[PDB]
Amino acid sequence: NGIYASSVVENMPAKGKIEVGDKIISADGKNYQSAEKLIDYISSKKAGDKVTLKIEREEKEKRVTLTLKQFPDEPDRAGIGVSLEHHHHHH
Repeated sequence: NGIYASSVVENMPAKGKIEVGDKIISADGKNYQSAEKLIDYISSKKAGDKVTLKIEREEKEKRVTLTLKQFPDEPDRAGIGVSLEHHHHHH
């Protein structure tokens, strides 16, 4: 998820910033050994703040400045931060 995207909720500008299988080289020039570090580094710092995120596309790199955002339907919280309880077995 952190070092390997696959699916992310929209409802955001998504302009110049996309995540659907793409790979993130680094954020803010800061490298990461494991997804844990990437999540820890952010520690929830979206909405108003700005960061530089490089993406890889078929051996191509792009640089765009965008302003982070927060769930427009939940400003009280930001980022999933993994909270999906294992309670929902299936039903």
